[PDB]
Amino acid sequence: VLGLYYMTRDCVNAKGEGMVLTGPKEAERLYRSGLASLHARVKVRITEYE
Amino acid sequence: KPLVGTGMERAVAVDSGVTAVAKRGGVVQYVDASRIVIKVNEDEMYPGEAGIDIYNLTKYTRSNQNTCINQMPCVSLGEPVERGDVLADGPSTDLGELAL
Amino acid sequence: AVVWDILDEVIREHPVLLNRAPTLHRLGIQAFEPVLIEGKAIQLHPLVCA
Amino acid sequence: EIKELLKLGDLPTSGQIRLYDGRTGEQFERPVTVGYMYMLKLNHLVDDKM
Amino acid sequence: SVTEFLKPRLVDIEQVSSTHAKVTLEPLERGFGHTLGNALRRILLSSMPGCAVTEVEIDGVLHEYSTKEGVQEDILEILLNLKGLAVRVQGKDEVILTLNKSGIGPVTAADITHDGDVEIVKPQHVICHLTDENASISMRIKVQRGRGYVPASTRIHSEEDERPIGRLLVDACYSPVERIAYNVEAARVEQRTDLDKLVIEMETNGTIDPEEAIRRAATILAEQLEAFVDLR
Amino acid sequence: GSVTEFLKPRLVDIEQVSSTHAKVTLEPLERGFGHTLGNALRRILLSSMPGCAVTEVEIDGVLHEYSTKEGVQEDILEILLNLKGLAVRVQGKDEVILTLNKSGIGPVTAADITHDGDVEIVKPQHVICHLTDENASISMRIKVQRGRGYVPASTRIHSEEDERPIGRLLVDACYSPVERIAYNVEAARVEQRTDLDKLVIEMETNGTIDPEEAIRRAATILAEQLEAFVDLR
Repeated sequence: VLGLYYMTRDCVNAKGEGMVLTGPKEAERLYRSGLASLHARVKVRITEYE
Repeated sequence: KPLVGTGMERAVAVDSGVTAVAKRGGVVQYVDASRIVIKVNEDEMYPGEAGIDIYNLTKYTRSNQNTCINQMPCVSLGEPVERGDVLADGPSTDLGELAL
Repeated sequence: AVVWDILDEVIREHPVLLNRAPTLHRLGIQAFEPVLIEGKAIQLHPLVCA
Repeated sequence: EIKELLKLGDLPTSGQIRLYDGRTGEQFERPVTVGYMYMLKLNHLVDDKM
Repeated sequence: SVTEFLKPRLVDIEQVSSTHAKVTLEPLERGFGHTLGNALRRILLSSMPGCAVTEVEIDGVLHEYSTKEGVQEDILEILLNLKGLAVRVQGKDEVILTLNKSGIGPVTAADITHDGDVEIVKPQHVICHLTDENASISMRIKVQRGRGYVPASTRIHSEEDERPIGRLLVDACYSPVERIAYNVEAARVEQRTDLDKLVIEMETNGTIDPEEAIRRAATILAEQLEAFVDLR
Repeated sequence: GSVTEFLKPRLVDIEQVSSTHAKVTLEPLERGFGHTLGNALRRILLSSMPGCAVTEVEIDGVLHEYSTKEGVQEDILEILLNLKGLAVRVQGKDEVILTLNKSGIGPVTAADITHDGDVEIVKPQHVICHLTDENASISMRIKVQRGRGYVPASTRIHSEEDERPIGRLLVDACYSPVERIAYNVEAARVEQRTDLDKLVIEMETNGTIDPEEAIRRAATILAEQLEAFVDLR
């Protein structure tokens, strides 16, 4: 629970914020490259099914 | 030793019978892993007495709970010794301080 | 050394019932498909600890 | 007084220092409490009960 | 001996797609699995050379938040579509591409004006959708080769205000790899009950086969370490 | 340009401050790689650096590590523990036998050991035990092995060697020669070119290994392991 909550939390100022990213794959690339902090608020493209 | 203590360790070790306490002060005459020999002071001897005391250290014996009871000499040669000074560290004890 | 290989063979799908004393509810006994670890302690999946 | 003792020894006053992960190598995002604790061993030996 | 070490075997290459694969191996000594996995992750993600589209210019747009008629997709959306174009360049270091369409329907990546030194690997990608043939969209994309991923902040500078009006910059991930994830499993060989089996799940774009990807990464690291080995 | 080429660092600097403490410099390392090599080298050094340890003790009259010998202020088990602390450098032969004998009252050191020329003690004045009686004398025979990692006597007895004599004492083996590794990287100024970094490694050892040779051996094992990946089908 601690990990999930810390993972989903946002911070108003963070490294790499504002950038638009194609998909969660590149989000993984960005964070694992240390180029954007976990709490950065960005705009990303997602897909959902029903 | 515990870095953070409460100051009771000295007293608890002293009163507890685990440690060997020299009944008379003096200068240590002989040190060995098994036995310790102490020479009492000039003002401490009983009138007409040998002036030498001997202790035997429990080396390795079974405890009541099947643990180990051992004792270690903790004084150097020619070391002055006062009365009540700890002369043989027991288990879980360091220089007369409790160390669990 | 052959004995260990046979042992891996036999436990391949053989589940074991696992209980914690005292059983308070029917979820107190569960079956798992085992794997072998070194040491002398049963490793448990974290979730079912609740 | 504990803060004064810490500052005498040149340790950071906050008592929380940065750490590095052994396998990954990047810093943990938040500083982590590192200190010295007195730990005991208890008679409940696992190799006796197993 | 102490110099001797356990040599893993290439047990399998479980391929799922032309760009998706899993590679696993064993045995590995304590910690070697994690060491190799971390090294490979860093090398592939941040140091594998590749080509990507970085600079764009669309006729009639002032900035990233400008607008253009006819197309439902906005400037940020069209540029993030251009983000994923899989392109590889044969020999040429630095190349310029251009496209210009008018048509009710999809602007597909296959429509790009072909050049001999430029190969689009996933042409059926749809750049955008256009609502009316009365509207035209003309853009010029710019392809460079290099290493690592670069965001826009590392290129946005007051010293770089010389960029002409109506120019867009794209966060370009030159690295052909999309995903690297390694997990370790406790395996045994002989009576050694503790040993590491490594599984790498990996994903690329169309340009590079995953086997080649991992191969190249290993090659680069080995070359980077060659002289420190006193052996042959 | 020159994107398709990669620079190769060198062991530019080596300095010894303590016999058990050194720092070396790798230069030039380009961006990103510094952490990769730092982590790799640190882990390999902590894991697999070869060492020499002590896995045999024979003392006159001692039947087991729990007994006691007169004239010694220390019990046998603590003698063994101090022996674990002993460090030995041997280069010409994989296993060796040392000898210790002394009759004088006072501390004994590793400097007092009877040794051949191929056996070297890094820390000669390190204490082994203390003797307290004139007529008594210590007499020890020690066996040193070459090995990797840590191997407890519990795993050692799995050999099940026959006819093991009573007057033999088994002691836990720890071979690793490095105590600590720290790595720090930062931008360098070489060929006036930016985006290079200098990597500095610091390590405390027990003084039995040349830092340069140790790092080269670590590189060797890492490259050998990579040789599987480079060959993937």
